[PDB]
Amino acid sequence: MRLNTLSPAEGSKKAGKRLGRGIGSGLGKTGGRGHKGQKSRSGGGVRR
Amino acid sequence: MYAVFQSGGKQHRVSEGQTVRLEKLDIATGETVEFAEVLMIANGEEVKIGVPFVDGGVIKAEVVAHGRGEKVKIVKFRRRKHYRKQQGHRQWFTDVKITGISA
Amino acid sequence: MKTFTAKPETVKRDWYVVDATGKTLGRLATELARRLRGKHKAEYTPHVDTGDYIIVLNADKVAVTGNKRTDKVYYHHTGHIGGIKQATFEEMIARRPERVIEIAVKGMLPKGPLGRAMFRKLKVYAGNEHNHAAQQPQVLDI
Amino acid sequence: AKTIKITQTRSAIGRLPKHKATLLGLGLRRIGHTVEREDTPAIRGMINAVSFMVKVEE
Amino acid sequence: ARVKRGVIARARHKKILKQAKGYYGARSRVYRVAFQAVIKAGQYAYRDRRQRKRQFRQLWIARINAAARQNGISYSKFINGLKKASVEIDRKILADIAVFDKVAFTALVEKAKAALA
RNA sequence: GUAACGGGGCUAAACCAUGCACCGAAGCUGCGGCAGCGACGCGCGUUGUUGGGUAGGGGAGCGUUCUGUAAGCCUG
Ligand SMILES: [Mg+2]
Ligand SMILES: [Mg+2]
Ligand SMILES: [Mg+2]
Ligand SMILES: [Mg+2]
Ligand SMILES: [Mg+2]
Ligand SMILES: [Mg+2]
Ligand SMILES: [Mg+2]
Ligand SMILES: [Mg+2]
Ligand SMILES: [Mg+2]
Ligand SMILES: [Mg+2]
Ligand SMILES: [Mg+2]
Ligand SMILES: [Mg+2]
Ligand SMILES: [Mg+2]
Ligand SMILES: [Mg+2]
Ligand SMILES: [Mg+2]
Ligand SMILES: [Mg+2]
Ligand SMILES: [Mg+2]
Ligand SMILES: [Mg+2]
Ligand SMILES: [Mg+2]
Ligand SMILES: [Mg+2]
Ligand SMILES: [Mg+2]
Ligand SMILES: [Mg+2]
Ligand SMILES: [Mg+2]
Ligand SMILES: [Mg+2]
Ligand SMILES: [Mg+2]
Ligand SMILES: [Mg+2]
Ligand SMILES: [Mg+2]
Ligand SMILES: [Mg+2]
Ligand SMILES: [Mg+2]
Ligand SMILES: [Mg+2]
Ligand SMILES: [Mg+2]
Ligand SMILES: [Mg+2]
Ligand SMILES: [Mg+2]
Ligand SMILES: [Mg+2]
Ligand SMILES: [Mg+2]
Ligand SMILES: [Mg+2]
Ligand SMILES: [Mg+2]
Ligand SMILES: [Mg+2]
Ligand SMILES: [Mg+2]
Repeated sequence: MRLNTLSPAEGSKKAGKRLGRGIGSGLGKTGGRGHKGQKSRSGGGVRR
Repeated sequence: MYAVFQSGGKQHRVSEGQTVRLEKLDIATGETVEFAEVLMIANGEEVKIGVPFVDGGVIKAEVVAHGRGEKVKIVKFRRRKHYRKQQGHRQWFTDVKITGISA
Repeated sequence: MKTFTAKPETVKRDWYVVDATGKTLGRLATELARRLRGKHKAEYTPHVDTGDYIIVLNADKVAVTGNKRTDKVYYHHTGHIGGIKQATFEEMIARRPERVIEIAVKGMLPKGPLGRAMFRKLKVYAGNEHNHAAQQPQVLDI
Repeated sequence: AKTIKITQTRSAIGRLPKHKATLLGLGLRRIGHTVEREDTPAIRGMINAVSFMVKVEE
Repeated sequence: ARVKRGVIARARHKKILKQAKGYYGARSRVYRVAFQAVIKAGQYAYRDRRQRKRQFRQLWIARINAAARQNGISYSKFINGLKKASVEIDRKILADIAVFDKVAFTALVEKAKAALA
């Protein structure tokens, strides 16, 4: 065991989501928000 | 003299001493292959048409090389619909040399 | 091993002479355009001219059926406003009988630089004489 | 039992949803596909339903 | 950790402008126009790998038609008589014999006419 | 500006009935290659089937800057 030989267990470090980085990623353009609503705006939505 | 034989879903007409590029075959790079079926043999006013094969005709060849062809590119586009995709391809082949044909 | 392609520096063309006396206009025209293009040879190549030279004699004895001799009309515009003109089959045989044969043949040929060059091989005369004995034309029974 | 050949000769695009379910119970998948079913009054009943696009060799 | 885009962004533009060599005007000098031109050239190439197989079979048939009528038979009857005689030679090979061996092609026409006898 | 056959032209190259050929698609078949799912048996083989896609959900990756491994390694 050295400082460059230790790895984490498999499944514990899933990567996050990055929005608006091209067509290939699957989350480009609208970023998972749809088209032209109140819920698609910045700081948009309704209370509990 | 030349003959016509079928190999790899296509047809070819060849003469002794030529080199032909075919689809991939599972034979080593120095061995000898025979093509039993022969569609037609023509020898200068002595023509034999098979129905569908010439009775007793054989073509002898020798495997020279294996390789991959040139790379082609596949582009898929759909305007105004937020879609695009690309791919690549190289196709295998086998080269043989005609050594003797005899019926 | 690619397929054969004819080269425009080795093509061999021949000379023919045809008599157009008592022959239907549009059935004689189709055969002429088949041979100006080269469709009758096993070396035919769509981007190469492989046709023959043809001489047409007696262009004012061509025939039509029905009432077409007085009913058929030819139209053209001169490029100035209100410049639509017209003539009938009677009137163009009387005026210029060669134009009838080559208007029909020009419409059965491809449109483009190559179709304009196939048209240079057609020679049409109104009478029974020509002056191409040096080229030694042959007789063709169309 | 007695068995028969069934082949599909036309396309399923644009057909009634109850027609598409008859070809699924018969087993046919594409044009020219052939299957080997047994000859019973229930198999012949659903051959009759799509006979305009099916050929039977007995 | 601040990242500068200069070196990577230059390599990606130089890649597109190399595929646009030989085009007219701004289509080989300007990235915005050249990127559009490269995508269209790839759309056409995919489409024309299909049309190449149509354009050649059309040329083979028109040459077999011309060579068979010099022997006294039309294309549609010449093909029918070869299937009745169990001849498996395809259009590509037939259109090669017609141009390079007039005598072998004649022997095939006589085989077909005896099948329709 | 012909301008209510796409044009040339057609007395059939028009319509009706019957027959045999042929052409014709990225459909089907042939040959070569790639990937997903399920079975049967020991990652492997045999086997059946699937692979157009906007909104959107799921899975696997490339490359850039900085910290350790690094008083190491490459470099006039
Ligand atoms: Mg999406
Ligand atoms: Mg928007
Ligand atoms: Mg989201
Ligand atoms: Mg909406
Ligand atoms: Mg709104
Ligand atoms: Mg919304
Ligand atoms: Mg907003
Ligand atoms: Mg005027
Ligand atoms: Mg007036
Ligand atoms: Mg004109
Ligand atoms: Mg005209
Ligand atoms: Mg056109
Ligand atoms: Mg012309
Ligand atoms: Mg001229
Ligand atoms: Mg429908
Ligand atoms: Mg820095
Ligand atoms: Mg920068
Ligand atoms: Mg880059
Ligand atoms: Mg730059
Ligand atoms: Mg870029
Ligand atoms: Mg410019
Ligand atoms: Mg330039
Ligand atoms: Mg430059
Ligand atoms: Mg730019
Ligand atoms: Mg075709
Ligand atoms: Mg008017
Ligand atoms: Mg039409
Ligand atoms: Mg006109
Ligand atoms: Mg009739
Ligand atoms: Mg008739
Ligand atoms: Mg009729
Ligand atoms: Mg009719
Ligand atoms: Mg009929
Ligand atoms: Mg096809
Ligand atoms: Mg398919
Ligand atoms: Mg296979
Ligand atoms: Mg396969
Ligand atoms: Mg998909
Ligand atoms: Mg250091």
